[PDB]
Amino acid sequence: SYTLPSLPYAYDALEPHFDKQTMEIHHTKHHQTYVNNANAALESLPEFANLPVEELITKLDQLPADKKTVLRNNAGGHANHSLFWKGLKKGTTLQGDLKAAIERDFGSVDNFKAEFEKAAASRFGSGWAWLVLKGDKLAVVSTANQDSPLMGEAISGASGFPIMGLDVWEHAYYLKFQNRRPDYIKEFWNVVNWDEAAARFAAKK
Amino acid sequence: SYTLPSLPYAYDALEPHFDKQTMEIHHTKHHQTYVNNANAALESLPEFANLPVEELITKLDQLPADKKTVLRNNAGGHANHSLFWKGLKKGTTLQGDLKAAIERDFGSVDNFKAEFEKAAASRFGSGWAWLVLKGDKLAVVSTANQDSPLMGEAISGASGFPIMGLDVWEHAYYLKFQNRRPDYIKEFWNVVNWDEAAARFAAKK
Ligand SMILES: [Mn+2]
Ligand SMILES: [Mn+2]
Repeated sequence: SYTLPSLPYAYDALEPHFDKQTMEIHHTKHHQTYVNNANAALESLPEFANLPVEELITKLDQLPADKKTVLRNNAGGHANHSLFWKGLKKGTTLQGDLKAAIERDFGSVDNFKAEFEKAAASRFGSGWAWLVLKGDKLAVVSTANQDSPLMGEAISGASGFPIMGLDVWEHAYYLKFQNRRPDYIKEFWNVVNWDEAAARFAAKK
Repeated sequence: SYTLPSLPYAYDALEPHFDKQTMEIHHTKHHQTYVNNANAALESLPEFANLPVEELITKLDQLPADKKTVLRNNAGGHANHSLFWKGLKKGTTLQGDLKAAIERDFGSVDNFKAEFEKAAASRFGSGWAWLVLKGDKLAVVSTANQDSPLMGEAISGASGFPIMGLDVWEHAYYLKFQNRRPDYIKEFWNVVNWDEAAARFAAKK
């Protein structure tokens, strides 16, 4: 069965950038609910119930048609938030191979940040902004709702291995930022965990 | 040229049910942005800028490819929010006819409420729940993002003339209700404008 993962830090660990009230609600209510809904949907499907969630979401086309959507949404949500929590940490520095890759692919760190900010800002409605690796190269893309690039292009409109991502559902920012998503996106730069992104970049799948 | 309509009441006129902080931000920031972005996109389309917004979103398939998404989203947003403001008011009572296409399609007020709450709660990500008039037949439907049943099935997954509707984008309910959308949905019952809904049940068109 899926379970809500413990966070790697306290709910106030990302202050003063992401707010503690949101962190706590986002984890204990939003994320918990994706877990609960996915488990409920997987009760009747013992062949799928047991796989890591990162695997289940690559196999959505194999599910019964009447289970496709509920698991796309909820196993997607469980996958994405699990990555998100581990992908946030204060005090990290972009450096090494990842940094060199960003500069190579976007020309500069500032162009990369610009391109991610725009992708994050223009995702209309609920969704995610991602840094993804595919074919030796970095790119920035966004997905709808809880879709992940790991689900493939047919389903998500995106593809590749996520290196890092930012939740742009309004629940992730409305308490402190209201409508000002670009402010929330700039604050992300203060808390994106570059050590974990590097580790994913080395691993590459 | 679209004009942001003024609200039919003060920001606090829906208290204690819908919060005044949200009424103000929702109108002066979110609605303002939709108007702006539809207006900007319509500047090169004097052919279409003349139509009422509610007629424009019926014609999305007649726009020039690179215009369809921007106007779907933003003309949809302007249309939906304009209806939303007029469709909110305290102190009204469902009665009279607005009960006359129901129980060949619903069977009681409480049944209809239960169907409406289902659609509102089940809408995954951003969108809207609607009471629509489909020829002869009320029905409950929901749409994604700023889609409207007025855009048709092919585009919105929905159809019918909107009688009334609830905004379930998180911005509409987060500051007061956070993740508790069902508590927000319960409150909508206390502010849904049955007089305006009844009047529309007359706009049949
Ligand atoms: Mn989230
Ligand atoms: Mn809204």
